[PDB]
Amino acid sequence: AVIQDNTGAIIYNLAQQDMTALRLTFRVGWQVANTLNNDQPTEANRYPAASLIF
Amino acid sequence: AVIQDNTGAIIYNLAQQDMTALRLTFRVGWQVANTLNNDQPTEANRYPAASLIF
Repeated sequence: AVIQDNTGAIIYNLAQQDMTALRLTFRVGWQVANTLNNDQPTEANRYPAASLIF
Repeated sequence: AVIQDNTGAIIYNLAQQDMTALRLTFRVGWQVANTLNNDQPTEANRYPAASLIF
């Protein structure tokens, strides 16, 4: 492999420079389901949680 | 792999150009380890070899 920085210039070449590297990956996502309700129907004013702040 | 000129230009691409390469490596080092013999103790004046020059 070869590694590049954001300019597209090469910055390491694992084969020509006698280096090894490890690659990791993971796929996820999340959602909250704050459905319409008889208590507080105006959705902008509901949340299923609260916080303590200073 | 890819092979680079030291300026950062790609010279060869092994996969795209249907080429194979072989890499040889070796790791080594050496030391003279001259001993304190009973004669000529002054280390700066002592060496276990001599040369002919012109």
